[PDB]
Amino acid sequence: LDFRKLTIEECLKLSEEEREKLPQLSLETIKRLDPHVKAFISVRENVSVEKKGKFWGIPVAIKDNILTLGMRTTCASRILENYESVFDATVVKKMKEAGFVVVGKANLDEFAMGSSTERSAFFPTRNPWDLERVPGGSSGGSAAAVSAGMVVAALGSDTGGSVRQPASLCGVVGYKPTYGLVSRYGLVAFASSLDQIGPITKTVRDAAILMEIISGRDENDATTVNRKVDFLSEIEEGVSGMKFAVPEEIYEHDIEEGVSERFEEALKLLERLGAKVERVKIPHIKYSVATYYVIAPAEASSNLARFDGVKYGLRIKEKGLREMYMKTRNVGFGEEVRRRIMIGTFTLSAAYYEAYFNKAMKVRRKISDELNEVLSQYDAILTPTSPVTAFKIGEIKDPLTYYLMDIFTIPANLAGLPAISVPFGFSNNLPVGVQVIGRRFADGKVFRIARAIEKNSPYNENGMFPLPEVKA
Amino acid sequence: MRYRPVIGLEIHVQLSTKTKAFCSCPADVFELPPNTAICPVCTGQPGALPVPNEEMIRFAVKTALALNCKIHKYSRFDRKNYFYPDLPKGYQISQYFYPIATEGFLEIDGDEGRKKVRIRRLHLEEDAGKLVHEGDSITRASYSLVDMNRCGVPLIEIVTEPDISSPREARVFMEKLRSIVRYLGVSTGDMEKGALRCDANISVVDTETGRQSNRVEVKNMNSFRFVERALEYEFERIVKAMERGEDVERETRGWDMATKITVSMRGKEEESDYRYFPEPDIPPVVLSDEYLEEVKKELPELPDEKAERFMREYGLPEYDAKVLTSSKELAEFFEECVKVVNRPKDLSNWIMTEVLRELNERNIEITESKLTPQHFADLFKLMDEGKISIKIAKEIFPEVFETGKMPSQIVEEKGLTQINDEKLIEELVKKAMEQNPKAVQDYKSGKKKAAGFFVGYVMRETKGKANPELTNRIIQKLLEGE
Amino acid sequence: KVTKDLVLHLENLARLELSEDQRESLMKDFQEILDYVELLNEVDVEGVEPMYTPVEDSAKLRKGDPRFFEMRDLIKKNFPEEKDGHIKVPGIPKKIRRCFELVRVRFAPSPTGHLHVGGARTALFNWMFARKEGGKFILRIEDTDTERSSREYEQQILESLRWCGLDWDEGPDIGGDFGPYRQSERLEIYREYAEKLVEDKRAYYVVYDKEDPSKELFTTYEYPHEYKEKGHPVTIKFKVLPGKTSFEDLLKGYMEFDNSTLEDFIIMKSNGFPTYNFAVVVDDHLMRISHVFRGEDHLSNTPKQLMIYEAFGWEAPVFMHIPLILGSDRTPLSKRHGATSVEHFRREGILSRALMNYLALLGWRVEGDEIFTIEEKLQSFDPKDISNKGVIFDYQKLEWVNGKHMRRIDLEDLKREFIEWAKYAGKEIPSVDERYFSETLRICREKVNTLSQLYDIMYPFMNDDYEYEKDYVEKFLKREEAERVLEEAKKAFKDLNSWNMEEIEKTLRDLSEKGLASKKVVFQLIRGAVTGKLVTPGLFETIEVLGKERTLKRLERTLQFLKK
RNA sequence: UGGGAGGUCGUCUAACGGUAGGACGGCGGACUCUGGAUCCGCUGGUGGAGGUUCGAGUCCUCCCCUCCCAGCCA
Ligand SMILES: Nc1ncnc2c1ncn2[C@@H]1O[C@H](COS(=O)(=O)NC(=O)[C@@H](N)CCC(=O)O)[C@@H](O)[C@H]1O
Ligand SMILES: [Zn+2]
Repeated sequence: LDFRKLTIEECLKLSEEEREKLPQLSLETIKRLDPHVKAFISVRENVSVEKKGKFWGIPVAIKDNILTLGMRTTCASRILENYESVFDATVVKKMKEAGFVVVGKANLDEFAMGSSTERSAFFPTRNPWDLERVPGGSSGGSAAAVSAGMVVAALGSDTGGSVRQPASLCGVVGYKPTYGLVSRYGLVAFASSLDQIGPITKTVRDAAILMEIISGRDENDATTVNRKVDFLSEIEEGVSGMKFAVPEEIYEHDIEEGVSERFEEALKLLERLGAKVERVKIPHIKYSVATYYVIAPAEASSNLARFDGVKYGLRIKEKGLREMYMKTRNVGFGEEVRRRIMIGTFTLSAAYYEAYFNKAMKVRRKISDELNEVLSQYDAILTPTSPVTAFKIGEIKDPLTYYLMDIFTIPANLAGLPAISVPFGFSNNLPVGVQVIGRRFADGKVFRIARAIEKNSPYNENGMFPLPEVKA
Repeated sequence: MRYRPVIGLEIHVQLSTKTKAFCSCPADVFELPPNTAICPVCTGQPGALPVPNEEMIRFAVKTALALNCKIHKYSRFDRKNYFYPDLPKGYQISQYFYPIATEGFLEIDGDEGRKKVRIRRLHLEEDAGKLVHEGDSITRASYSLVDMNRCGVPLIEIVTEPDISSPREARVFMEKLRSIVRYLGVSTGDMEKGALRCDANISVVDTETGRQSNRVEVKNMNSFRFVERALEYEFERIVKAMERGEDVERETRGWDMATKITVSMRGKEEESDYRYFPEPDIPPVVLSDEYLEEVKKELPELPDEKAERFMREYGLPEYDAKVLTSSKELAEFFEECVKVVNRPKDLSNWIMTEVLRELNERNIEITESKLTPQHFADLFKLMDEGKISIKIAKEIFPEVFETGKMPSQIVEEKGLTQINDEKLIEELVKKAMEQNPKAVQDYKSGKKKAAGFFVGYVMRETKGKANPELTNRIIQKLLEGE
Repeated sequence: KVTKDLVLHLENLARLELSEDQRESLMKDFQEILDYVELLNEVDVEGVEPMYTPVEDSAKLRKGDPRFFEMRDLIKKNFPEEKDGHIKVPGIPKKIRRCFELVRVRFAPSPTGHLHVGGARTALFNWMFARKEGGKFILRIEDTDTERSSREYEQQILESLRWCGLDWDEGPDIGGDFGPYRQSERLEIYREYAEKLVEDKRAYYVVYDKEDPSKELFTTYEYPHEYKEKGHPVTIKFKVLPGKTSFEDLLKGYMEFDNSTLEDFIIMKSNGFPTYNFAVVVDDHLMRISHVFRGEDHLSNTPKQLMIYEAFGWEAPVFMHIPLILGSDRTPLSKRHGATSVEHFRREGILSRALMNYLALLGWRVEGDEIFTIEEKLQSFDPKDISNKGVIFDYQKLEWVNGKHMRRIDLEDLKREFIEWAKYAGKEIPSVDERYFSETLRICREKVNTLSQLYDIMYPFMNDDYEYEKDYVEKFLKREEAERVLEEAKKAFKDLNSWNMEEIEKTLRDLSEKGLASKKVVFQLIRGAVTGKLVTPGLFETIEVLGKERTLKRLERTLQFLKK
């Protein structure tokens, strides 16, 4: 077996002697592979693994907007690099408390804000197969050092589909538990209402296996209250008798040709297992992204209000305070972020509140309510995670573009809604997969419909879609 | 009398909790070196979330109740955005829309006439930390120092209608407020250590009104004797107004605690745009009906009805009760005592005089001093039995409130049993005049307690004892044949 | 729906600068961005409860305990800049005997004026207490206010006192092991010990405006080198800390104050001199003073002083705030009044030992004879006999005990005391026979209280040019029977063998009989002609130590003063 | 206003919870001479309202008067 590819579960068992090399030969393969793909901002020195825990040895990587005591968390933004963590985000606490050994802090968009990865102010991150393209999403570097095989699995925040996007667009499995199942404590939050740390992995058995470890209520986030949720058990069980649902403007824009094509397979390659792929028409969902781009960068213009050169991070040695704040928040944030924190403060200003904001906050209970009971005639909804192959290194300098390059991802956020992105393509020669929305706070079921596809699909040999061979 | 003032004040309150406000740090952080009560959360570190402290809520409801506030089943948390070095998160957790308790009223003894005063809102806030400039107060220099210790200590900000009339009704409004809270256990309320803060509003026009005159506002002014003499001053100059061609206008003033004056503005942290949105980091607070009728039975009886009880419900007069119900500890030791001797009538007096006395001629509260109801119970049943004159039962009472010794015990030692036996009181009282005739002669004419002398003779000559009643009966008769 | 001003009210609200470069850069795609959202206007503008969070709306709120963060240190080694723990940011098998402290009191007057009967009791108090406990009396001029003071007032404050008989074992006039004993003579020390507290976390410096020494400028705990040579003023203040301060007090029992009532207070003036309260303590400590017994006017001051002591870490003394003697207007005497000053009562006639009698009596437990030396009194002395009220000074009583006093001592004594009084007053007496005067004294004394009285009454026995009372005439000379009598009188005496005392009373015990006028009117012409004053010692002693010589004269030179 | 300390004849000073006296002043006298000497008699007081007590200046609660600290005065 080449380790460049190796499900957590293959790692499960391989001799007390044989398996203790998996950490080392993970940083070892990084020194080689990494410089090309450019996915890691930290990469550990050389610290080592012991025992304690079902899942030891298994080296992981985690998005650098996720506080990790021992190694500078930075959100990939000049204002916040140089900041030593002061507490393990609970997800990482729970990870280490299990056996997992975190290796480096993976790149991303500036503050998890964007939809490619190049917007990161540290450096762009190239898609494993095709250094000319881009991982997409917000947690790109995560879902690209996993594909490439420097690590068994990763974690990543998802605000506008920020784990799904880069998984489908980079080739692997990204999961987004429901807003309320994974501690946001330790996640440098960009939007408090929508965010959620999820796995990013090779097998859709790990996307499901990570959850049953990185979860549970936490007394450090008062928005995670408990729930009887199982991500395993019913996993391997083809949806052999379930009605589904499909969008409508899902066919009213212009999906890249090669996309909806190797998508329409998902329709029948499921009906081949025997299930109603019927359709229903939702209206107000039409807006979502317009609604998500009020709320989110609104929450940003206060969630980020805290990075002020006052007490940590970057600080411009200016003689006055009115100066210091601004000239620090300017030369620190910069780039994309800048403009988000702007439109947001504007969403909350004097003569616009009930106008723009509150409205949107209600439309999110429009879309919320509609999308919802749709999960109450039948089971999963679904859609292509991606609306595009995987764009090239350079990009039409136009925010609007990115801010649309979602739709398929956004509304899952506006309800927490679980949602996997499992591969099932190779189209235009850039392996984009599909997504499977879920009932609000009804998880396990989407971790059935996942494995379903992952095997009962052409292309995927051994049960797991292939991994990009990397120049080394 | 001629011009009418309308005052309304804003009040902040430090709640005397344990756990801070949205985390697990101690919030009683006065004599604490700078930044020793920091925690990832209250310090605004990245990726920190607020966890509503239970106790912070308990306290609010208590004060909401006492303030006769329609409470609020449902209650949201909000974010008051703004920048300042003394405020980490870049915002503050308050309650703009949905205060836990809306609308109430506090009644003032009123240095004027006995009045009611309407509460408006009654929400919760986080409270920032100490920002001190480079050695100075209302001013400036080169660098300021932030001390976050205080960041995230449970604040309650009560706002009150422009009811208040007298810069005294003001003083006593907050005199009441402290003297309430220093009680139910939810604050020290002591303005000095910045535990009770306040700003205020004022106005005036005719003699009978149609509205008001828009505020002025007096932020800054610790001390109660300084909120008076300062709303005092912000009146002596509001009258030289439409009494000199002038309207009652806008602007804001603080007060120099040195001179005795007030000023306009210079700092300039104005009435900006605070952008109030709901705090997504916290899900809404919904107070269990099934629980809350459990914290109306937690909060203690306020000394106004603790009287009303004792009053027409223990037999005690308005006076006797009113006194007993000050020292709440004492008020307890009354009942603690009645319980064991269901005669309140006498228990009162004794604790009001003899007892309340040694709790002074040596400083203490009943609380720890060797005096159980089992002493009265004993004292009593003993006077009851006529082995002891109410006199002797007062003579003995210190050595008991001292030695703990049981009343009936110290009597079995000095032998103080009320000798009203044989009328050898008849005897002693005779020899009383044989060797003291200037006196009998005196009663032969000056009636007013002239025998008071002989009363004293018999006592002196029998250790406390005798028998007031009987000893007197005798004398006032042996002064009839001389 | 597209502006340029939004830059203020917006990039000002998220405190975000935007260099002239990326300025109109934002707007571009902010406009488009704004526009796209307009695809919202197609909605429901009424009743629709918003959503800020999914979930099931409860809270489930912590009931836990207070806990100090497990690694506070990383939060703080992550600050950009720091001072004293704060975040710093841009301005806007042989043994030995055991020694017990030895007894020592101080009378620490300030030369602000003349010493009154006030400071006299509250000084005699300290004096006696020292002389009874076998200790020492220390005397210290406290002249820290350099207007309110003087070397005359200081000078006269020692005289009045040396008069009351209050020898100090240590003072400004003869030194002592604890010199010096003026305070202006020891700025050497205060600034020393004052900075000993700005070393500590306890005192600090304060700078003011060059051209208005009222308004305060800055503070830090470090000497304003620059500012003190740029010609500003600086005080040192004592950092009151929070807490409670208390003490016992032999007279005023247990006493307690708390310091949320005492605001930060000046202990070193702009002019290098201490403030009162700081000045003591240092001096009061250094001067090894076991007991302070002072004016009730100073109780409300023993806190401020007690803070100081316990910040130098020094054992304080027993205290004892004695009451004031008041004026007739229910209020304390002072430098002000100035009409109740020891000097006064001295020359006005009052004998020292009698002031000390009354001062040792005004508001003391009487116990026994009311008239006594301050030595006799000693052997029955408890500083606890003193009453708690502020008594009022009562000259009436004073003069009463004054009188009872001269009449009760040896004659020589009063003599000396009279004569030495003469000078200080400055009456100028023309002495005579060293044992005639020493007889008209004997007589004159028995009838007068002060000494300005033992002077006026003694008066016509020496000076022969004595007046006649603008009143003795009025009902004795302007009388119709006058000349008839003064006349018969003159011969009744002019014819007198034995001039002793026996057949001298007789002489007149019949000039009466023969009915010239009433026994009275006669006796009082004789008297009021030979002395000039209606009231005088017993006429049988006066006309007897005047001589047939003088009586005849004086009998005569009014028979002429009768003229017209 | 706070904190402190005081509150019995006009002025000081007494009265185990048992007839509120003494001293100084004052008023009246006396001293076969005045009185500013001495003696003698008188006058005159518990700040206010209640509570406890057979009885309160004395013990309890509140109220009222006065004085002190609140000073780059001491
Ligand atoms: N009316 C009065 N009646 C009776 N005594 C009075 C008095 N007024 C002042 N005194 C007391 O006499 C002493 C000296 O007064 S003084 O010259 O003002 N000096 C001072 O007060 C300070 N220099 C000393 C204070 C101290 O003892 O520590 C000080 O003890 C003072 O309290
Ligand atoms: Zn904390």
